[PDB]
Amino acid sequence: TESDWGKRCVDKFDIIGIIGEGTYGQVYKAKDKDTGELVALKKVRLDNEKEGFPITAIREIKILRQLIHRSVVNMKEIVTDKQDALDFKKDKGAFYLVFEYMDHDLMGLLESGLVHFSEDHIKSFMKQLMEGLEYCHKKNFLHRDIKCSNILLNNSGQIKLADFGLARLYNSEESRPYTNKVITLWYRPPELLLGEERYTPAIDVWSCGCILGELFTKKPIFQANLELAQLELISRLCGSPCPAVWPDVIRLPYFNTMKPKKQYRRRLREEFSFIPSAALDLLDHMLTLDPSKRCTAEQTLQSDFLKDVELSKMAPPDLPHWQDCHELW
Amino acid sequence: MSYNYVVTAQKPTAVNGCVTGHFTSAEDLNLLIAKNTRLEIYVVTAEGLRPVKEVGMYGKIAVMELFRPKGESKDLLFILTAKYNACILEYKQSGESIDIITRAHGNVQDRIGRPSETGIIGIIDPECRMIGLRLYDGLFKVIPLDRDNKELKAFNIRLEELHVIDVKFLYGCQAPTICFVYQDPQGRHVKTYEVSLREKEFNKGPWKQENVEAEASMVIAVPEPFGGAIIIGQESITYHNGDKYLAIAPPIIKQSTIVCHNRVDPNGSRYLLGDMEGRLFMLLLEKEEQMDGTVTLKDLRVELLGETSIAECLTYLDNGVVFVGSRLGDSQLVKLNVDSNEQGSYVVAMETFTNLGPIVDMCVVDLERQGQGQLVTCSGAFKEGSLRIIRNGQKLHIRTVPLYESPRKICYQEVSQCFGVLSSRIEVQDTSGGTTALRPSASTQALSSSVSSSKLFSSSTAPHETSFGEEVEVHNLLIIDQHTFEVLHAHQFLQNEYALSLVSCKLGKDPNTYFIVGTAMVYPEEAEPKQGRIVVFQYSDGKLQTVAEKEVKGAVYSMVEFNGKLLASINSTVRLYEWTTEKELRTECNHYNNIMALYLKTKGDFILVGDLMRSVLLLAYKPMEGNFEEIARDFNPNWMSAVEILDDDNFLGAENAFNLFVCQKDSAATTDEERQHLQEVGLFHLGEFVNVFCHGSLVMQNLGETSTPTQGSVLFGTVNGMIGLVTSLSESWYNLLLDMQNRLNKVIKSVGKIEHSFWRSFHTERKTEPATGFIDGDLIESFLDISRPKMQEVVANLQYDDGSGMKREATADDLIKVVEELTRIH
Amino acid sequence: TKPCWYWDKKDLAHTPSQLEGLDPATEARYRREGARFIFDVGTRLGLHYDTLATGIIYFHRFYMFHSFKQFPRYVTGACCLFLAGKVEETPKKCKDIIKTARSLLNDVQFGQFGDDPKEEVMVLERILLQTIKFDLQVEHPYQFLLKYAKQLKGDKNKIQKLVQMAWTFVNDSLCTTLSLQWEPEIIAVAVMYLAGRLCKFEIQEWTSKPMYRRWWEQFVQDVPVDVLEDICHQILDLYSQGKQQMPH
Ligand SMILES: O=C(CCn1cnc2ccccc2c1=O)Nc1ccc(Br)cn1
Repeated sequence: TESDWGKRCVDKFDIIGIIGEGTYGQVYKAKDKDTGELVALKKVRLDNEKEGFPITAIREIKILRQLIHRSVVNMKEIVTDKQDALDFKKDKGAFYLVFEYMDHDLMGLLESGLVHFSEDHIKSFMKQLMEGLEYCHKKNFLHRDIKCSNILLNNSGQIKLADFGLARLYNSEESRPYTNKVITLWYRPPELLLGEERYTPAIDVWSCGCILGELFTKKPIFQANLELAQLELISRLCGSPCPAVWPDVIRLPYFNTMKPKKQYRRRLREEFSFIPSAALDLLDHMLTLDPSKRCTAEQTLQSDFLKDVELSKMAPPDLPHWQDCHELW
Repeated sequence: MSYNYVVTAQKPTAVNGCVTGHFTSAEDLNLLIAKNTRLEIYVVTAEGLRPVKEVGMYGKIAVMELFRPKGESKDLLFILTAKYNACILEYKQSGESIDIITRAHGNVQDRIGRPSETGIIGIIDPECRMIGLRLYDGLFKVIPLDRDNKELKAFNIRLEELHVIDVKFLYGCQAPTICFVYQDPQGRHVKTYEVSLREKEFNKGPWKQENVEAEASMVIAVPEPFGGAIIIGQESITYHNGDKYLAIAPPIIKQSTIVCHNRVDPNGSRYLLGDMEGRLFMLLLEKEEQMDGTVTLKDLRVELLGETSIAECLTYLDNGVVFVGSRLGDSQLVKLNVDSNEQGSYVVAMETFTNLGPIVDMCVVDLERQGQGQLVTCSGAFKEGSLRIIRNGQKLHIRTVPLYESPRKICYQEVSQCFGVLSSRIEVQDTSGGTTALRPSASTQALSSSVSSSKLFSSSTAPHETSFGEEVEVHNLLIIDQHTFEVLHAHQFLQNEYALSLVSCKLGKDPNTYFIVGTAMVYPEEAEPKQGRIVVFQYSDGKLQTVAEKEVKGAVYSMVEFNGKLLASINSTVRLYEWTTEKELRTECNHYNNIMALYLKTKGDFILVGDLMRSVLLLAYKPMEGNFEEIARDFNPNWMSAVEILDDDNFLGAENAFNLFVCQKDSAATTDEERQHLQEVGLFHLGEFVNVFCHGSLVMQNLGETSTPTQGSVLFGTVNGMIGLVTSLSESWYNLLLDMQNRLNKVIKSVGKIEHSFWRSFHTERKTEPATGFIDGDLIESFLDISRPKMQEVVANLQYDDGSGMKREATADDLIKVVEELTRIH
Repeated sequence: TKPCWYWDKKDLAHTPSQLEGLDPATEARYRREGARFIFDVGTRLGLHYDTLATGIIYFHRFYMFHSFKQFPRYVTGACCLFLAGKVEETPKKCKDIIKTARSLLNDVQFGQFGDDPKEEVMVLERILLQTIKFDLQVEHPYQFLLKYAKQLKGDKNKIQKLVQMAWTFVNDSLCTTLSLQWEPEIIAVAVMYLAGRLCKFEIQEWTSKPMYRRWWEQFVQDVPVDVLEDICHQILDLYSQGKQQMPH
C-alpha cells in the first residue's frame, strides 16, 4: 500500500543532480520513473552510528506526516538504497526522504537580484506563509528556523515552508526548557539573543517580519556576525530592550550582560516610511520586542494588509528568464 | 586556499559623465571627464583639450558635479561612488606639483532603504546651500553645504512619491526648490517641493502639478532669464513655469529616444539634445519681452544639427566645440557651424577618442606571426559597432574596423584565413509589411550573401502581429578576412532568429573545418525561448554552405568543442553531440540540473557550467560510460556574467555585481559531500562588468623573453572597455605581495579618503565580504610611482618567506625590480 | 496514506512467533517481559511516561511482523526505547540504555546482547524503522484519560480516585496486546469504565448529559459495551493470573 514506507528502493527515481548540501545528507533533484513527477530526495546517513538515525530527520518525518497544508511541504515517502545484504548488521545503506520538488527558494531569487516583488506579490507571498505558520502553530509546532532559504516558491506563486529539522512541540501550559540558539542570527528574535530558552511560538513571527521587511528592501534587515551586534542593530530600529516596553526583560539571563550602546528610541516607522501603511503596521507589530505583545500568526491574517487578499488570484514573482541573458545597452 | 593576481591592461575607455567649469583655476575653462573609477581633467584651448591631471578613485564614479560656494575662488567637485562614498575635492598646484585635496569625506549609506530604479541621482542647489541625493525609493537625502559639515552628514526627508524618474534643483526660487517627474498608477506627473534646512522637511512647492507624457524622461532646470523647467519625453518637450505651459511635439524626435541634454547659452536660450541614433538637436527658447520689462518664454523650436556618436553625455565647451562623451562608441570633439555643409549638416568632426565600447566577445590570435598575439574584440553597439584589433607594441596599437551594426560573438578559423563574427542590425517595420534598415552595415555590404532556407519552424500557425514603426533585430554570420577585414560573406538567419553562439571546429572523423552557430527563436510573447537550431556551415571558395541543421527545443546559449564532439547548452540542458559519418549531429548524453546554462568552458573531460543564479558547476564526461557526472557545485547564489577555467582545480567566475571569485575542489576526500562542494576560495570586487574571459597574452614570450613569478594568462573584456589579466601566484609570492599591499595602503593617499580594503570588498546589495585570494596588481604597480621617502617607509620591517633564505629583509630597490617584472605581464 | 496498526484478537494466533512453534502463553509472557523491561529501564533513566509507552508500542508492533525466536526481546526492547527517546524528544545515549539494562537483567538475559551490546541495538534501528513503516507519531491512552476527566465535574477526591486507578490500568495494559487491538481513545474510556465499576461510581452524573447512561458516547463515538467489557476482562486477567490485586 502507499503507507508501507521504507521498503521501496531509490532505483525508482532517476537522479538529476544535487540541489544542495543538507544537514544529515545531500539533497538531490530526481524524476520518478513511473509517473515522471519531479521530486527531491534528502539523504539520511545511518553509517555514522554515533546515535543512529539523526534526530533532525526524525523530527521532519514525525511532523511532516502530521501536517497537511498547502503552504507546508509534503513528504511523499521514504525510500532506501538496495540493501544487497541478507544480514541486517552488514547493511549500511542510507534512507532518502521524498519531497515535492519546488522550482526556487527565496534566497536564490533575491540573492541573484533577479526578482522584484510588487505589493500584491508580497501580499500573496505573506498570506501563504502566515497561513501555513498558523496551521503549524495551531497544531502546537514551532518551526524554529525560518529563513529565506527555507521558504520554497513554485513558479506559479505557491509558497511552502520546508526545513522542519529544528521543529518541536510547544505547550502553553507546561513551560519546558529548550535550546536557546535555534534560529539563524539574521532572523533571530531578541528574546533568543538574551537567552530565554523558554521561547514562545512568537519566535517564528519575528523571523517572518524580518522577511516582510526584506521583501520590501531586497536586503535583510538585521545583518550581523555576532549576537551582540544584532541586538544593537535591532535596537537601533526597534528600540532598546527596556522594562518599560518589555516588563519581563529583567528576567532574561543576559539582559544586564548584553546592552546596546544607547537606550535607543524606536524608529521602525521612520526608517520604513517607504512601505505601504497596511504593511508598515504589520511590520511594526511583528517586530515587537516583547514576545507577549508581538502579534500572533492569526492576527497577521486578520490585518488590513492580508485580510482581503484573495489567493485564487495568486501572483507569480517577476522571475525574468529571457533578455536578462544579454544586458540592455 | 588559492592565490591569484589581477591587473588592468587597458583602462576603462567609456565616458560615464562629463562636466565643465572652473576647477583647476578660477580663470581656466575645465572639462572633467569621468570614466569608470577614473577622473580625467582637461583645459579648454582654441584647438582642443590640454590634459593636466588624471586620478583614480577607489570606487565607481556615480555623481560628478562642480559648484562654487560663496567665499571660494574656484569651483569645487563632488563625487559620490556607487558604494555611497561621498567627498568634496579641490585642485591645488604648487608650481610643477599637482595634487588633489579631500576637503570633506563620508559614506552616506542607509542601514535601511530600497535602491531606486532610475539609479543614484545627485544635484546641487544654485546657491550651493545643499547637495540633494535620491538614493532610495521614498527618501530624499539632503547634505547641508555648510563649512561645518566635513563628515558630509545628512538627513532624510520623507518623500511620498515613491517612484521618481528625475529631479533637479530649480532656478529663481525664494527657497531651495526641487522639480521632479514621478510615476504612480495614474501616469507620470511633474511636481515641485521647497527644501527647508531649518525645519528638515519639505514645504509646498511653487508651481502646480501637471501630469506629463507617460515616458517623460529628463528634467532641465532653465536659468533665471526664463526660470522654470523643461521636460523631455519620447514624443514631446514641455516647459512648465508657474501658470505658463508650452508643448512642442515635432515628429522628428519621435523616431529615436533622447538620452542627454546640455545648456549652450547660460541665459537658457539654447539647449543641446541627443538621441540613440546619434542625432544631435538644438532646442531653442524663443524669448518675448513684454512692456513690463519682463521676458516670457514665447515658444520652443527643435532643429536638427547633424550626427554624433551615440552619446551618454554632452558638453558645450566654447566657440563651436562640443564634447560627445560616448559609452557605446568613440567619444568625439565636434564643431557646430552656423552654415550647413553641402549635405545639410552643421556638425563636422574634429577629433576621435578611442573607446573600446562594450566588449561583447573576443578572440586572441597571432595574426602577424609576431609570436606575441593579438586581440580582436567585438566592440561597440548599433552604428558604433566595430571590431578592434589590439597589439602590445609603450602604448597599445588599436586598429578599428567599423561595422555599423552590433557584433555579438567572434571566433577564428585559421584554415580559411578569416574570422566569423555574429552580428545583429536594427530594421523597422515599414509600410510594405517588411522591414527597412536605418543605414547600410556590414551584413548588407558583404561581397557575397545568403539567407537561411530552413523549414524547421516553417509550420508556424503561431501569430505574431506587426505594427508599423516597431524595431526588430536581424542576425547574421559575417565572414571577415584576417588581413583586410573585408566582409567576404554574410548569412542572414531566419526571421525572429537570434544568433547566440559561434564555434569553429572540426568534429569526429570529418576533415572539413566548419562554422557552427547556435540560435534561438525569440518571440515577444515568450518568457524563455522554446525553439532553436544548431546549424553547421562550411566557408569554402568565397561561399558559405549549409552542411547540416539540428533542431533544439530551446536557446543554444553556448557551444564549445569537446574532443571532436559538440557540447551545447540548450536552456537548462547541457548536451554532448557526436558528428556522424553522415554529417549530422547525434546526441550522446545530457545533463539537466540547471536553471539556465548560460556559459560553458572545458579542459580535458571536465566541463564548467555557468548558471543564471546557481553560480558554477563542475561536470565531467565519463568516456567508459558515455554520460555526464556532477563533480562539484558551488552552492553560493551568484548571477554569472562569464566563467573561466584556471587549472584542473581552480575556477574563475564573474558576477553581475562587478565582482570576481575563484572556486576550488575541496581536494580533501573524507566525505562525498566535501568533494561535491566548490569552496569559494578567492573573492574580489573588480568594479567592471566582465563579458568574456579568454586565455592568452599580447606580450612576446618566445625565445627566452624572461618569464615572471606569476603563472597563467586569462584576459577579460568588460562593458566599459577595460581589458584585464588574471594570473596565479605561489603561496610565498602572494603573502609577500599581500603584506606589501597592507603597507602600501597605509602610505598611499586616496582620493576622497576611500579605504582601499573597503573598495575591493566583495559587494552585492545583500552582502559585503572582505576580499580574499586576489592581489590588486594596480596597487602593486603603483609602488613604482610613489616618492622615494614613501618607498623606504613601505619596505621597513618587511620579510620574505619560503625562499632560498627563509627570512630576508627587503630594500626599496629590491621591490622596484620585482614590480618592474610584474609590469611585463600586462 | 497512513498505515493500519490494529488487528483482531483472533489474528494473534497467526503471529510469526506462533507459527514458529511458540505457544500463546509463551508469546504473551515474552510480551510482558519485554514491555516491563522497557518500562523499568526507562523509569530508571527518568523517562516521561509517553516515552515509555511509545517504546512499548514499537515493541508490540514489531513482534506482529517478526518472531521472538529470531529477534531477542530485550535487545528489541532496548532499541525501541532508544528510538522512542528520539521520537518523543527525551533522548538517551545508547550506552546509557545498555548500562541500565545490565543492572536489571541477569547474566543469561544480558547474553542476548551478545559480545557487543551497543552494536546489536544500534544495528536493529534500521529494521525497527522499516518495520514500523516510519509511522513514528503515536497517541496514548493517557492524554484522553485527562482530556475526558477534565470534562467531569463533581467531588474532586472521587474523580481523582477514578483517574489514578484508571491511570494504573493504562500502565498495566501496556503489557498486553490491547495496544494492538483498540485505539487509545477506547482504552482511556475502558479504564474509566473499569475504575467506575470497581469504585461504585456513576460517571454519568458528572457529565454534561446526566441522563446519558452511556456517558462514553460523548467522548468516543461508536463504542459498544461489548468492547469496553472485553478490554476490562483482559485487564483484570493480568491481576488474577498474577498475585497482585486491583489497586482500589
Ligand atoms: O531547492 C529547491 C529549489 C531549486 N534549487 C535551489 N537551490 C539550488 C542550489 C544549487 C543547485 C540547484 C538548486 C535548485 O534547483 N527546491 C527544493 C528544496 C527542498 C525540497 Br524538500 C524541495 N524542493
